[PDB]
Amino acid sequence: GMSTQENVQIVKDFFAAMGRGDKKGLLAVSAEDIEWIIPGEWPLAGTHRGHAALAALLQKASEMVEISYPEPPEFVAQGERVLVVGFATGRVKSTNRTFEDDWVFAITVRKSKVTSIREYIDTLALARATN
Amino acid sequence: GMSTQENVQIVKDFFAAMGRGDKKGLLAVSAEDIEWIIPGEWPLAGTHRGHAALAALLQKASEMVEISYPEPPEFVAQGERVLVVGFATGRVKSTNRTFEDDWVFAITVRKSKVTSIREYIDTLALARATNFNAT
Repeated sequence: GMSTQENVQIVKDFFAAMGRGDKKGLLAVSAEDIEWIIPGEWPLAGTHRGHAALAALLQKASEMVEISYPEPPEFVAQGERVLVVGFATGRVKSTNRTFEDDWVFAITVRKSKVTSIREYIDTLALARATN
Repeated sequence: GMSTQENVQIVKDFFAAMGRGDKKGLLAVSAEDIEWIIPGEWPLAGTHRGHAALAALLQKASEMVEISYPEPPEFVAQGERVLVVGFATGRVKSTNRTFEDDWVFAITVRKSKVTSIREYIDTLALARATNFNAT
């Protein structure tokens, strides 16, 4: 659908399914060829494409870091384009080092499924935290 | 919602005066208390506040980096916000090191003036390319 508010809600549902660890609900709102690009040099960095990749990224993130969001994220959206603006604090479990990150996730929804994600993050800060 | 057409044109005018080097024009669309936040550890990092700082930032950028935008950016606008999504290639003059950067500029427009800018950039890449020059 073309509705900005409906596409924002799809994005929220995507996030929430990941929060619940609802693997089936997450996939239900994700394109079979979903592409998620994470920049930098840290364990989650890379281009993750498809359902298998999405499930694997979810698990890897859960195991590698503890993350908190002090405030709810902001949505800036127009039609099928949904930009999420937020801030996280985290602790890398392997290093026990903490980090902070002001981020944007730029998302494209197509036919009501999350299709493209690119993260814009403090790659230097994440690299330092993970060595 | 409120129409964003005007805000997007102001943001386009902001870069318009930028690339033209229209000092008086660029500040003509810049709030007197304009805040521009640049993350990371490289010469342009920090929060640049006010018109003098804006001018100094643009001068310092011209002195230390060559930057190219191969394709036009995308504007995503809602409310008082305009997020500009783009891609740059560049070269750091002092080190001769090259980089590419996928970036977002998150902009707030109020009273027809750009009031806040925060960049989201590849801070690791820019630190490497500048040899971590926080100055």
